[PDB]
Amino acid sequence: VKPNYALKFTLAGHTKAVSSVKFSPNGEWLASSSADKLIKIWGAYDGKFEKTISGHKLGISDVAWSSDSNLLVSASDDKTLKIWDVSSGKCLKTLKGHSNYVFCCNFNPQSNLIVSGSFDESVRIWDVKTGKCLKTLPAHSDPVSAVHFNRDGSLIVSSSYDGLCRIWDTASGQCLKTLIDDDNPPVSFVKFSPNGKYILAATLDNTLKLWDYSKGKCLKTYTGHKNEKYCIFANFSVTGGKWIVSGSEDNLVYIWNLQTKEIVQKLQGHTDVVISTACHPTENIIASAALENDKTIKLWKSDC
Amino acid sequence: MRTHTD
Repeated sequence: VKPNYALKFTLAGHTKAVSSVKFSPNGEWLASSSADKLIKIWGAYDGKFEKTISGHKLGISDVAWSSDSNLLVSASDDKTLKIWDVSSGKCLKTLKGHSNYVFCCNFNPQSNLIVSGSFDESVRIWDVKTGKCLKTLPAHSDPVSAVHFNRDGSLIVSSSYDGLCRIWDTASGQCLKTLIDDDNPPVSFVKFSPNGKYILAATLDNTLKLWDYSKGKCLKTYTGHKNEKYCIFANFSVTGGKWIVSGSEDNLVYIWNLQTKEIVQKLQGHTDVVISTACHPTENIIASAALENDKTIKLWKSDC
Repeated sequence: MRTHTD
């Protein structure tokens, strides 16, 4: 069984490289962040440009939706995160306290907290309602590439250029587990599986790995793509067949069979590094986004 | 920036 993703829309409008695309949980929007300091909102199904959200003073590396699809948080090189009301476009809060670029962000399922990772090598946990920093974790000894809550909000997984993935107890901020791989390649991305049992981790040696983190055991590895230079997002695609999806530095979208690790599709058409992919929560739809020589977002649709 | 590699 293999998917058949085909290009359906190309979304242009960002004026520098795109950094991140995410589908709203209610399925109807795509948000995109860019080095052009902007967030844009698009219709998930027809690619209709909806709006631009502005106010960060420098570029944005990541953006994330609240559970109810009403808010976004963005992480910027201006050392802040910003919480936005999606419908109004207004900045509700500015989260200050990181001392360097903010690289990554996520809401917990409750969407009462935001977690962020920074070039300042820390992970911060923030109160959505007040915008105040609740915890600062000395999580790593190099820039933090990714942060993600598990399914119940009780855990955070972080990844860093120091080569480590760490699992943190959200409520206490204390480290529950460190995963080290073999030869400590920088870990450029990490996120829990939907069922909360695994973490999917990208390392800058052209490798994705599926780990059982309680056991500290690698269960699957995925290769064949080029990932040595950028922190490229990776996804569990669960709407049809169970795939692993990732951008690649060869301008392609790679899709792997989660179980057999075989490449099942390569999506051609971006003309620069595919820095970000996202999988639609209910339809077999992939959003992909590329760097400076492309600066567009592409939406692909499959029957499975 | 995520869009830069150094």
